[PDB]
Amino acid sequence: SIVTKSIVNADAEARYLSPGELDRIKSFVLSGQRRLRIAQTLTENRERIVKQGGQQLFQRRPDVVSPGGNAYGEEMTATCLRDLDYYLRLVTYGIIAGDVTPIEEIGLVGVKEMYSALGTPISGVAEGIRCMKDVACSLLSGEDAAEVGFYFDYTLAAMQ
Amino acid sequence: SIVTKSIVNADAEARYLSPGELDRIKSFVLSGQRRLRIAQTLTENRERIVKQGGQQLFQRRPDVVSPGGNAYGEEMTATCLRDLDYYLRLVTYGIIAGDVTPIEEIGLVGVKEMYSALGTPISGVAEGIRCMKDVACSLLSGEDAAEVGFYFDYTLAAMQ
Amino acid sequence: SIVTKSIVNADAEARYLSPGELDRIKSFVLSGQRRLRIAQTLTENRERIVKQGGQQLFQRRPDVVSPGGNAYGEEMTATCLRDLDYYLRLVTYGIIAGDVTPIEEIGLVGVKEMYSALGTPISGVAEGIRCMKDVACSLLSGEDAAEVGFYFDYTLAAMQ
Amino acid sequence: HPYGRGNDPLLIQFGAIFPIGTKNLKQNPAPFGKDTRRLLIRRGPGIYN
Amino acid sequence: MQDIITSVINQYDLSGRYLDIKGINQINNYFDTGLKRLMIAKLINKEATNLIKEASELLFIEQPELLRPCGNAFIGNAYTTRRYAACIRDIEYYLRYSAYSIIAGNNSILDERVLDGLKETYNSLLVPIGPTIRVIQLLKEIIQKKFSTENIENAIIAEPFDYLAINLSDKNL
Amino acid sequence: SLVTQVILSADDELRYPTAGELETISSYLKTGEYRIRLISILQGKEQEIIRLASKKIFQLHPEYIAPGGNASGARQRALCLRDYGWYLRLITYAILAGDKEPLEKIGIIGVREMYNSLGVPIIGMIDAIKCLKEATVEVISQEEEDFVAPYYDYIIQGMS
Amino acid sequence: MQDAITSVINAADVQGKYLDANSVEKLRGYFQTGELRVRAAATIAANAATIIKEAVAKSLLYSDITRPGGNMYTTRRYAACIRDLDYYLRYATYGMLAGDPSILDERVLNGLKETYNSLGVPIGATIQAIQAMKEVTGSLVGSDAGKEMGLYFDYICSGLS
Amino acid sequence: MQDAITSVINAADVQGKYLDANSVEKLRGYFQTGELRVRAAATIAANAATIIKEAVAKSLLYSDITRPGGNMYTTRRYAACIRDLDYYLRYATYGMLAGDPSILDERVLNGLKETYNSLGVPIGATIQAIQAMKEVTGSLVGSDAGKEMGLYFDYICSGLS
Amino acid sequence: MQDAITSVINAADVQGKYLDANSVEKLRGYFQTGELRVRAAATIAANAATIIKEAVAKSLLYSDITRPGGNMYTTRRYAACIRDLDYYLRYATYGMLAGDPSILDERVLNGLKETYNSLGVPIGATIQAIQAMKEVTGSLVGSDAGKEMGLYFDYICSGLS
Amino acid sequence: MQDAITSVINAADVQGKYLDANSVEKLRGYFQTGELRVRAAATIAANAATIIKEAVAKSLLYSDITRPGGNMYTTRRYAACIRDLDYYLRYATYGMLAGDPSILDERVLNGLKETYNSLGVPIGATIQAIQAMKEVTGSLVGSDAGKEMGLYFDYICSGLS
Amino acid sequence: MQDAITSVINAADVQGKYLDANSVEKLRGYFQTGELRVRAAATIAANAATIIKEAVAKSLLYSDITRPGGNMYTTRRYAACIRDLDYYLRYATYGMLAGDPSILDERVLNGLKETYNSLGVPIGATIQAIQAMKEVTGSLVGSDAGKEMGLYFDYICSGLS
Ligand SMILES: CCC1=C(C)/C(=C/C2=NC(=C\c3[nH]c(/C=C4\NC(=O)[C@H](C)[C@H]4CC)c(C)c3CCC(=O)O)/C(CCC(=O)O)=C2C)NC1=O
Ligand SMILES: CCC1=C(C)/C(=C/C2=NC(=C\c3[nH]c(/C=C4\NC(=O)[C@H](C)[C@H]4CC)c(C)c3CCC(=O)O)/C(CCC(=O)O)=C2C)NC1=O
Ligand SMILES: CCC1=C(C)/C(=C/C2=NC(=C\c3[nH]c(/C=C4\NC(=O)[C@H](C)[C@H]4CC)c(C)c3CCC(=O)O)/C(CCC(=O)O)=C2C)NC1=O
Ligand SMILES: CCC1=C(C)/C(=C/C2=NC(=C\c3[nH]c(/C=C4\NC(=O)[C@H](C)[C@H]4CC)c(C)c3CCC(=O)O)/C(CCC(=O)O)=C2C)NC1=O
Ligand SMILES: CCC1=C(C)/C(=C/C2=NC(=C\c3[nH]c(/C=C4\NC(=O)[C@H](C)[C@H]4CC)c(C)c3CCC(=O)O)/C(CCC(=O)O)=C2C)NC1=O
Ligand SMILES: CCC1=C(C)/C(=C/C2=NC(=C\c3[nH]c(/C=C4\NC(=O)[C@H](C)[C@H]4CC)c(C)c3CCC(=O)O)/C(CCC(=O)O)=C2C)NC1=O
Ligand SMILES: CCC1=C(C)/C(=C/C2=NC(=C\c3[nH]c(/C=C4\NC(=O)[C@H](C)[C@H]4CC)c(C)c3CCC(=O)O)/C(CCC(=O)O)=C2C)NC1=O
Ligand SMILES: CCC1=C(C)/C(=C/C2=NC(=C\c3[nH]c(/C=C4\NC(=O)[C@H](C)[C@H]4CC)c(C)c3CCC(=O)O)/C(CCC(=O)O)=C2C)NC1=O
Repeated sequence: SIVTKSIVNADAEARYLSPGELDRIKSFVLSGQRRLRIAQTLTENRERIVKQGGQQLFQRRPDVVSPGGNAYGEEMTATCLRDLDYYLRLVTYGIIAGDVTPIEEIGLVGVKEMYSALGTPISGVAEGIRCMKDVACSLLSGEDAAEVGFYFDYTLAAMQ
Repeated sequence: SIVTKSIVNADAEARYLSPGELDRIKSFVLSGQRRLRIAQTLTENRERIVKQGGQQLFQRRPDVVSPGGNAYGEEMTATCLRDLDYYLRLVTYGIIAGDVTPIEEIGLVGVKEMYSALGTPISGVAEGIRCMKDVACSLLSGEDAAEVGFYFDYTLAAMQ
Repeated sequence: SIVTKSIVNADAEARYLSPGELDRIKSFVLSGQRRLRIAQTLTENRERIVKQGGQQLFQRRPDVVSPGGNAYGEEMTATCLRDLDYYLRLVTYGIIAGDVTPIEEIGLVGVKEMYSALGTPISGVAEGIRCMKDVACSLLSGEDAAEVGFYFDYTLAAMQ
Repeated sequence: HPYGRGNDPLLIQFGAIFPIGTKNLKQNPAPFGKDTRRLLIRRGPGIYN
Repeated sequence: MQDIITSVINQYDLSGRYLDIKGINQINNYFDTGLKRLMIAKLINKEATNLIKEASELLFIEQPELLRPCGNAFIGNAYTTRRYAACIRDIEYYLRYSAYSIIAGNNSILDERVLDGLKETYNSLLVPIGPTIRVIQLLKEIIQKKFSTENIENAIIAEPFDYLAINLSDKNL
Repeated sequence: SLVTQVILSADDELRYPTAGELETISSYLKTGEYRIRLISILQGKEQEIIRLASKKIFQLHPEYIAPGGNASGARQRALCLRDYGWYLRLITYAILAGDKEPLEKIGIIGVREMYNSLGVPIIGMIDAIKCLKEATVEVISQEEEDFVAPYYDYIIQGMS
Repeated sequence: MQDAITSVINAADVQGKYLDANSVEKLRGYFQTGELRVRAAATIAANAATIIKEAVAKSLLYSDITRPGGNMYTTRRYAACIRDLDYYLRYATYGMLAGDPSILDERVLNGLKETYNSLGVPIGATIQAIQAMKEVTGSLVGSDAGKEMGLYFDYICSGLS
Repeated sequence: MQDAITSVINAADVQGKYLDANSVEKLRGYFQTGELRVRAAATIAANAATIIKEAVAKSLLYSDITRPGGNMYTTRRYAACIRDLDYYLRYATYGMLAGDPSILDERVLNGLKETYNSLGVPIGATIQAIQAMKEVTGSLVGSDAGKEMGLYFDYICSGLS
Repeated sequence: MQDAITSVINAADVQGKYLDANSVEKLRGYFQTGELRVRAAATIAANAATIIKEAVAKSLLYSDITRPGGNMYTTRRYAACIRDLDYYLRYATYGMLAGDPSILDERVLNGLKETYNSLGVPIGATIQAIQAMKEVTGSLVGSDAGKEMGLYFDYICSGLS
Repeated sequence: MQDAITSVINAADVQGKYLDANSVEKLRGYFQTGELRVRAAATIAANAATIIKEAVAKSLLYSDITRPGGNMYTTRRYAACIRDLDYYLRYATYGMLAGDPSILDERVLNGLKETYNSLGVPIGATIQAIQAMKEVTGSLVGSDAGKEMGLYFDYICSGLS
Repeated sequence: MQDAITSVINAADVQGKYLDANSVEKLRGYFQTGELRVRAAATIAANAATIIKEAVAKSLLYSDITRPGGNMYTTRRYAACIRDLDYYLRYATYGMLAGDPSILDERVLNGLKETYNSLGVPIGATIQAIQAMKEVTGSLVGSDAGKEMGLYFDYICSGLS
């Protein structure tokens, strides 16, 4: 979160928190009412955000679901959508934490080692998160879509 | 306290707490208002309860303060009253804990090894606590003096 | 030695050493001058005490050296005398330690398992030590022969 | 152990084998309260624990 | 470390579930007192160099032994000014990490950066643990002197200082 | 400034700024002019404020003004107001770039050795800044002085 | 093994000072909830077998740990579970009365995750059983009492993780 | 567990040789001090409680380990000390008689510093108690006997460090 | 390493001035574009790998530096390029946020053209790789944001020349 | 760190004797299998990623250590596994060439089981991963070569237990 | 502690299926060798002391572990060997009857190599004693029975290594 790494920043520097750090912990907690509303929208829209998320993913990447693709059959396609439910969950954590620190140490650190070791095309799962982003930002206003989309594209950046 | 050993009793027996155990935790916490009043009386009467406590102790045991006694001189007599301030403090803990469990593992377990190893007559320090008991119960009503005196005589019993 | 097991005796009993134990550690160390003289006699008489030791052993037990005996030939007879040099050495340790504690945990504990597992007649090696005893006590006065012989017959007792 | 790790012997048929010592260099002191219960395992079934 | 929020999110990740409303009610309790947690922190920065000074005199006024020779026990109290200089320095830390930990709303920063090895370090230098904990709560009463007319700031200020007290104790009971 | 701290702090990890940091730049730039409007308020009150600072730094500390003190004499006191002018000028920089670096890269880093080589008592300069913050409250309303309050006491924390 | 009163007395004693206003302030807060904890521990004692039967049927009853090969297959292994889940629901009751989770790590948590790894017991299914057991416990004792009893369940789940 | 005679016999036995002039030369040196060690162990047995009472009052009696919060506060904890100091004065007496410190690390030193770190016992105050206990022991047994008994005290203090 | 709002705290300050109307006039001009720069730096962070893949395929593959003998032949040498082009697209993002190209010559430009001459890296193809990378960056962030991000690309190309 | 030749030379040197018929008899036995070990280490180097992908999918891919709460949940934790399994398949390749498992306990086994207990890594699932990894390794290198490579896998599993 | 029948029943039970043709196929293979194992265990019981006397005299009787300083010098230490070798020849007899080496690591192998390192027992000489003991055991029970009894000796030697 912004609270924990604004601390560990000033922790390492042998000092307390500046006004630049304490006027933002202050600014973040007054932002906390609006963050829970945004995460509350994505919380009980996972049925559509995931299922329509895998909608565009297969239309854009039919190789991964075709015979020979990693997510082929009734089995892998279920797990094919399971990971999108994971990453959609971590974005709800990042929105409430005000940072990608929850998304950092979960689903991002060493993610290329996992998916390379699973045989999954890491570029394909990046395409899946982008398809979820258009569904997510279509569910919110412009002021919110600059945030909810904002955490997806960070996940897109670290996932390639 | 009564709460912690009524738990560890039922803890060892692989069971929860009976009505006999839970109607007494209930009965003890409603007793908690009256316990703090009793301990509040002994808290800021330690000046008289200790100093008059060592009053009767020297009149009844002049050997311990006479030349050759363990508490002889300006030095040991100060520590001679220091221990009474300790044991008067533990009785305030036992009254609020509703048990001699605080007095048990502090000032009672292995007390004979300490005082035998210090050269102090353990019977003499038992006489000191009895003198404090008459001063303490003289400061409270009959309903309270059956408690505040009740914890002293347990300390008298374990101290011999 | 007498010093180490008089300690471990009083060690187990949670106590110090009595006068019965400390007037014998005292009595043993004043005996130490006479012990080194006795062990000094057996130290550079091993050439005769061993070679004459195996002298009477073969005259009394020709089976062990005859063809079929365990110590048959140039080879085994050399090792046949090697063990006597061992046990003659341990008796020099027991004389200086004032006890068979050195002889106990060396050459006595589990000795029947070794010699039974080597095919050696354990009674035969007991006969060898007795032959060494008559040679050893013939090298010392009566006051000493009651000691040097005294440790051999303990080895005779434990070796059967 | 409630004292350090070099205190529990090897559970062999017949022992007095404490591996942690001055020769092994594998020690680990941990703070244990005055009361605490180690989690032993029943050599046998599970409900007789 | 982990604030009240990240500690809450790890609570729901271990179970692998989304944030329910009981989870969000815990977050909202931080966001309500979050604005109040700052001027507590902002008061400490304005009162920092003072609040250590009142803590020291209130400490040594009851523990005059700490300013005296140690006895033959080579013990580290505030005997010499070299000892006194470093010994005031520890009160810096207890006020500091208990100032961040007021803002995080959780004692995660306390134990991993203050408590871990604290009894280790003081047992090496033979440092007082008794007086060391008492100065921690002399600060607590001193800080609570400012916010006293109401009583919902008091529980906030007490939580970091109370956590160091219970944890630095050799457990008598 | 604050963006410089984000570019630097993101540059030692070899990554673009994350989701939380871009908030910290975006929220800082949206509060832009209010720092700009505020510094023009303070620049019009620099002759306002330093006259009030010399009120109480010297009635509190007549040691420095008296004959023998460092500030004794006209030209010593002449720069005395100049140091207030530079500090107040520095705080207008810090109020604008919303952090402590202009108060830290200048003024704070190594200030004690500067004064100690000058003879100015370093404790007196702490009260001088505390005096300066006491003087800024009068010519400033309650809305914006707690905006500028955390920039002052950082200087006091830096000087100890 | 300290309750809320023992922990308050320890911290106030470890500095050698008396029980000031802050120490008694928390003690008064514990005595206020003393009535709630007993009734919470009352109903949990009554429905001990019913709560554990509800948790296992709601979390891990039909999963393939229950089937052959799963970690809970044989009847000795199944019977060890409800024996094992009984301690979590029991020791959590003790923490709810004592108001301090010191008894859990003293008598449950230490050597626990190190023991399940030895046996090969799945820590993932264990926590979800306790989470489901926490969910039914909030049914009986109510909301705030469930908040109290639930506060020690996840303490077990956190340390056992 | 070897005395001076056991250690001399072991080294002379471990090479398979007899007790030559050098091995008996040290043994004669041990028998010469045999009279001194018993009288040293005699008076130490008599004044065991008096020596420990003198050491604690001279080293750590009034320090703040003795006060609340210190490592020696409660009566169980204080009573453990004089029980604990009794072993150091007792086992050092055994080393003084056996003339070999093998019994100390066999029965005292091993797992000792690793145990005090577990309990949180201050090793610094422990050694100064033994140093003060070594100082009073030189009072009773004399100078050279104190040199002998003192030679095993710092052996405990060295390894316990 | 100065931003816009930190280059005006050098000029209004290295001579010892205050922040008059002209100094704040530029600062207000920087705060107006503060919203544009973050969104520009937002999309560039997302499409970092895509932008570099577009630039190299549009400009320097196509010309026998990619073939054997060319300056980019071996896989270590090819991999150094996209590593190398990542800094130009990254540090240009920093200049776009800070609004001042001081970070470029501080951390990129100094010793850069003197380094490529040592390795023998073709400065001509490098500038084309950045010009094409500037062309795709104007695609994503828009026209004026591309004008801002593009203003630091040619600053690199100018000094690197 | 000794191979079969180093271990043979050490034992023949430690007695100060030359390489007699028995020492060279084992050395000839090692040179006979020298051709088998290189081809075994050849294919294992080629199919390193494929073998580890086969083992985890066959042993612990879908178990609840893989799910939330299990010991392998987060991507950092999953990525540590295949990093961790790579050493077992790699160091076992070294033991297969050197013909002596001294390198394993020198560089893998010591402080390993003591480290997994610290992290809380399940030793039970670890050995079954290595057992499954041993099963696929016998597929590639053949029967007898699998017997050789398999002889060092269970050496890791034995000591790691 | 499982025999061949116990291991067959466990694997067939652990999947919850009946004893199919493959499970009974191995069981019939075990019953065919049931006559061979008893006669193998018959003669080994008769010549237990003779086999151990033959192994030590053939492997480590005259080596310098037998001489002073070697690991087997004193009579207590020598007597511990034949006591120790008796377990290897005895437990190997149990594995030969049960047809499964589970009893060895259950009751012999675990904590064994970790124990010899504590005592300082040479693992190298230990395995050669068991190898020589395996060589004489093939003399008595014959070729194939020696192949069976020999199959558990090197199992001890492998894990003890
Ligand atoms: C919270 C962060 C996080 C992630 C992301 C995660 C992923 C993860 N993905 C898995 C499998 C899988 N993942 C896929 C995924 C895909 N197939 C496709 O074609 C697509 C490109 C893609 C999905 C959009 C497939 C097919 C499997 C099964 C592979 C197999 O069975 O071999 C597995 C192994 C089975 C399991 O335990 O679920 C894990 C652990 N774990 C985590 O903790
Ligand atoms: C909380 C439980 C508790 C107790 C009771 C306690 C006792 C205690 N009593 C002591 C001394 C002492 N105590 C006495 C006591 C007495 N002399 C008499 O004649 C009377 C019979 C008696 C008192 C009524 C004297 C004379 C000394 C000093 C002895 C000396 O200097 O050798 C000391 C050593 C000095 C010190 O550190 O204070 C301790 C630790 N500590 C504890 O933690
Ligand atoms: C210090 C205590 C101690 C003893 C006693 C000891 C004995 C010992 N006697 C041995 C052999 C032997 N010992 C004998 C002994 C005898 N043959 C006879 O006829 C006689 C009855 C008897 C001697 C008086 C023979 C013949 C061998 C060789 C056996 C063989 O080669 O199979 C061996 C094996 C070879 C060697 O390493 O020397 C040992 C270890 N070791 C010890 O550490
Ligand atoms: C009071 C604190 C405390 C706890 C918690 C404890 C646990 C404990 N759980 C055990 C076994 C077990 N525990 C389980 C549990 C489970 N299987 C699953 O699939 C589930 C995830 C889980 C039920 C929630 C099973 C199946 C065994 C038997 C393992 C075996 O036979 O190998 C054993 C082995 C001995 C025995 O049960 O008799 C102990 C000691 N001991 C303690 O002192
Ligand atoms: C962030 C948490 C944290 C703490 C608290 C900490 C403490 C700490 N206190 C120290 C020393 C010390 N601390 C004291 C303190 C005291 N003396 C008394 O008598 C009083 C009881 C007490 C003051 C309250 C003294 C005297 C020393 C020096 C000991 C000596 O050299 O004699 C030292 C060794 C010097 C150094 O700092 O390198 C450390 C590391 N380190 C940390 O990382
Ligand atoms: C931008 C940060 C900055 C500062 C602050 C600074 C200070 C500074 N103060 C100085 C002197 C001085 N400063 C003082 C100051 C004071 N007397 C008092 O009573 C007061 C509390 C205090 C002023 C408010 C005096 C008396 C001297 C003259 C000492 C001497 O030369 O005898 C000098 C020597 C030359 C000069 O006066 O310019 C410097 C450089 N330089 C810097 O770059
Ligand atoms: C060369 C000899 C050698 C080994 C073997 C070794 C292991 C080792 N494994 C580690 C972690 C780990 N190891 C695992 C492994 C597993 N999780 C499971 O469920 C499986 C059973 C298992 C895979 C087979 C995991 C998940 C971690 C991360 C633990 C954490 O983040 O807390 C770590 C911590 C640091 C790091 O990974 O960077 C070390 C040092 N180090 C060595 O030097
Ligand atoms: C049933 C499984 C099992 C085994 C195997 C076992 C071994 C074991 N071997 C021991 C000692 C010993 N083992 C030996 C063995 C040898 N010296 C050599 O040179 C040879 C290489 C080797 C004979 C083959 C010796 C000499 C000792 C005594 C060590 C000593 O006194 O320090 C001891 C110490 C206690 C005692 O013997 O009473 C144990 C516990 N325990 C078990 O429960």
